Amino acid sequence: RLFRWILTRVNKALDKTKRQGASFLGILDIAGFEIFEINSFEQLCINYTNEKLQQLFNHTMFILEQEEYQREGIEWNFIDFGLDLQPCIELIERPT
Amino acid sequence: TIMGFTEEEQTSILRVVSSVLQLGNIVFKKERNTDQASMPDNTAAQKVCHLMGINVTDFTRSILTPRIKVGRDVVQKAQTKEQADFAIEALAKAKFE
Amino acid sequence: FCILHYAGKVTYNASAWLTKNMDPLNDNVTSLLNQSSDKFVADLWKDVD
Amino acid sequence: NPNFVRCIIPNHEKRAGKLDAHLVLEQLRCNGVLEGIRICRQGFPNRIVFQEFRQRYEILAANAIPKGFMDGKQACILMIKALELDPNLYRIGQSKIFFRTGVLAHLEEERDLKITDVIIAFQAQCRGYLARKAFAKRQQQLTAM
Amino acid sequence: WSAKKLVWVPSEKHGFEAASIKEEKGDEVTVELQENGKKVTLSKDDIQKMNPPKFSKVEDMAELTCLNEASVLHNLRERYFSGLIYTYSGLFCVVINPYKQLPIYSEKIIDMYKGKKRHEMPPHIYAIADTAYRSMLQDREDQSILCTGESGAGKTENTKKVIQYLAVVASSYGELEKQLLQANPILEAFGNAKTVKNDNSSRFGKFIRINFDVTGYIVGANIETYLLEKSRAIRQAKDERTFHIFYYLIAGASEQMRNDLLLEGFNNYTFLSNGHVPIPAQQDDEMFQETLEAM
Amino acid sequence: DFSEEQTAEFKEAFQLFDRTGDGKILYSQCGDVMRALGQNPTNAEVMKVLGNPKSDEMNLKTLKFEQFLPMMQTIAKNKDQGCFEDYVEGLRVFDKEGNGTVMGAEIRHVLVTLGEKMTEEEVEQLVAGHEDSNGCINYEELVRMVLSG
Ligand SMILES: Nc1ncnc2c1ncn2[C@@H]1O[C@H](COP(=O)(O)OP(=O)(O)O)[C@@H](O)[C@H]1O
Ligand SMILES: [Mg+2]
Repeated sequence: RLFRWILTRVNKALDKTKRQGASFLGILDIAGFEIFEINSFEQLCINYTNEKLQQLFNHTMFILEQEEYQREGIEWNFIDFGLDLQPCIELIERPT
Repeated sequence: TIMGFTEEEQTSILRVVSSVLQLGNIVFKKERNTDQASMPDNTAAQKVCHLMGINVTDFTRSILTPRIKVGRDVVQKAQTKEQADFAIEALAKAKFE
Repeated sequence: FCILHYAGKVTYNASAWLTKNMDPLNDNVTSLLNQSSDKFVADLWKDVD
Repeated sequence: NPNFVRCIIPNHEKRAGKLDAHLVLEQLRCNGVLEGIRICRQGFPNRIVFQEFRQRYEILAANAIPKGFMDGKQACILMIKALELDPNLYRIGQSKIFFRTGVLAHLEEERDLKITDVIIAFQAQCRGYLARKAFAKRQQQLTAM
Repeated sequence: WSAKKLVWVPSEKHGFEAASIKEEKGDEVTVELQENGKKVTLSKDDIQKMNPPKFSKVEDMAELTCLNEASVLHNLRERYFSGLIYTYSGLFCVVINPYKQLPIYSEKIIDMYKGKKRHEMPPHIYAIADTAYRSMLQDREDQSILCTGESGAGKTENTKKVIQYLAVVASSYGELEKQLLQANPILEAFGNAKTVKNDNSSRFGKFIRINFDVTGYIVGANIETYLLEKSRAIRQAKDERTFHIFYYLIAGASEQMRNDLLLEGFNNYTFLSNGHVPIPAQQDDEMFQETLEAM
Repeated sequence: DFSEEQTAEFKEAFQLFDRTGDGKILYSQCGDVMRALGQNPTNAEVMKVLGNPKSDEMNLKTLKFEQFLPMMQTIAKNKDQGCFEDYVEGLRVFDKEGNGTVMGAEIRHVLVTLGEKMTEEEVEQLVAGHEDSNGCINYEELVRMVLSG
């Protein structure tokens, strides 16, 4: 709760005028991934997030670039990439 | 002239009426895959954009598919033929009035 | 909507009357024309609206 | 339009210098940067709309077509003729342009080489104007004297 | 020639090492390492050929001919040996942990990177940062920077460099930029920890989006964190030193507050029990004095 | 050569530059004054005319009227005569605004960065000659006034 209050305080410190619509650009820094002997659930979630974003990068790059290649479809043929780990990360939770 | 109008204002009025009459020359077509419109020929687009002297590429992207200031996020939504037309006559009526 | 007017019965028709009534507009193009090259074409939209 | 910058760790000793190859080898193998190398070798990494390409790169054309207010795609075809490239270097799309790496840098090199003569010619014109003004000043000073 | 007689084959001192092409019998060849003159047999076609030895320190690995790896490793280690840390691949960049200090963040270089083409100067993270703004302005909107790596290494310095560079570019006299910059020390010193892999840590996922205008200048910002490791506090073990806040506010304050408070020594604390002397970072005057001035 | 009125103008200019003795003619002097006399291009003329890169002494460089004339008529054939189209196109490419909001700063940058270079003296005579307001010209009036010699 003290950390929450201090982060809200620094927010209000940076709470200058909030205009809307002009432009923006985002920057993200995730926590790292480590393999240590004794781990709780939170570090497992962090590692799952890292694997999730790596899969996001791979799928984004390959699948999306190839789908625009078909979308214009001037002169192109299907190419093989593979490297998909979505079934591995799906095992986290699905009550179905 | 008798009312006290310089000739340049009359030329500007003629420019406005020329723009509103030339505005309807825009022709759109389907994208063959989705509801997105297609704009293959910008002849009339270039003429009219130069008539108001604004950036056509920004104008073209906005008119063909505008970005909505919905407040949630920044999103541009695909439109249809009827939406583009409705915008065309809305602009025409606003200009004339 | 056939009703008896001043002179006689008249014939009406619904053709998206609400659409004509609201008369939507695009803010993006309206904001674009807020700043234009020619003075008069700006005057068509220089007023706050 | 995301952009990525990766990082690698060279050792477990937590010191500086004298790294070990196989650790970073495994790191790059799992990261799959080699797949990005394959796609950059094969795939086309540049997409440009027709109009901005038409306006931005016109000095090298050296043939200013005056048929304004029409023929955007025809202007693109004329620029392709002005580029005299082999069929593999270009693949015109419905609304974008497909190229391969290296053509863009060549374009900026050509245009930066081209603009030099124009700017130095304008500079020489300004020098001539200043020379004429100075000569007129000296002449009027002499006649006043 | 026609084989270079030094094609890379897998080794143990390095991942791959050269091989001398000689008499071959059914792909079985007893190649010798020209660097060692040790004839070793080989049957598998594990040839990793090289480009001719004239492309020293290739700016981008696209002029090559064979898509091998040992030559790639050779280029990477050549760049590493000379401090050229910002090598990049096709459409993205890769770095290695320097563990050293270089004066590459000079303001003159910042000015020299101001608005140039990608192929004009040697690659550097400031060049990407500056290219980002022009990329945002040339198209409609929505630029983004994403970075990702094993554990925490550089997961923070590059973001700091980006923030500093954008603050330098941010202009129209810099008090708001100074506040935005000093915000990171506050959260960092209030959030850093000590870990076996790195005594510099980050107990959360940090995200930020700058807010621009038509000119592209800062108007405001907002930061949202994600799941600080709450359990770190009570548990304690080797290198499991909880947080710098306690370790440097145990004594980093006036004696008057010591009398007012109920602070204890490194042994009297029932909760705290370890030797915190492996702290070669600073002398903890900064942590409270500079934090107070920043606040 | 044309009729003798150009020779008379050359003689009166010869009287006009009488510093350090009227008799001896300096290539630095004649080039500049003849640029004032309707010869805009002078960059390549330092090497094309002299045929010698020896530009050491500004005091005694041997140029005489007798050989100064035929060289001038050979140069008078108008080796190159540019026209305003390329100039205005290059300025518009150089123009980052299209109307003339703030031109002085980048004009100074390009002039101090250009190969032939301009010292700041040219910078203060820039503000004169109708170029007083901050970008009052959209690169057509300045073209007309510079093309007046
Ligand atoms: N780009 C860099 N330049 C210089 N030093 C760095 C860089 N990245 C990391 N370091 C050093 O490595 C340590 C860890 O930093 P970093 O990886 O950014 O944070 P974290 O370890 O929490 O991810 C820091 O103490 C810093 O001195
Ligand atoms: Mg970190």
